[PDB]
Amino acid sequence: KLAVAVVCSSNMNRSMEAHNFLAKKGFNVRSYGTGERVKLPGMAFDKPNVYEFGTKYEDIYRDLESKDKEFYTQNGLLHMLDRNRRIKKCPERFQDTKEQFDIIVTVEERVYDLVVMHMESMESVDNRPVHVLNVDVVDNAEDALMGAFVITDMINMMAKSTDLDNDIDELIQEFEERRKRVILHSVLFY
Repeated sequence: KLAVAVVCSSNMNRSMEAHNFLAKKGFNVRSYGTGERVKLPGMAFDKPNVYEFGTKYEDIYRDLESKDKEFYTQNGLLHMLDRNRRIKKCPERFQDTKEQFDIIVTVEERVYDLVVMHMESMESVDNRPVHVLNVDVVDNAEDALMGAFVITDMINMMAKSTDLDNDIDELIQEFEERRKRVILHSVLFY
């Protein structure tokens, strides 16, 4: 098996829908965010709700339940937290993880940039390569669901390689033609 990481900004929506999805196909998947903190929407001309990474989903859920039950089920934030609660304890910041993967998948250019940066800014004498891949996906629950499909179809095609390091470039092309998408690709070193 190959260790797959999915990264977005808040580790709340896009990455978790891909986390949930990869896992349910029996994949070795973890998920993070790249933000400073976990920012959640609240009435579009307001200051958003903010929580330090490491905060239980369940508590955030509660913090939102008390604040306005009706408003936050309305925008499906209560359900989305309900769903995350069941996967892992809390949201995790990517630049604080010590785990290692074969493929880190990012869901938008900004996050793709942050991850690549922070990994260049590190270094160590494993010299074991990790492939960072970008697959754009729009930050809404419907578009995230569909993003998990695409993402899980990409991984499913790479978990067939027994020499991923030399096959990947070609499998990204094959895949970009088939899905009519652009997949950015860096190779960083652990």
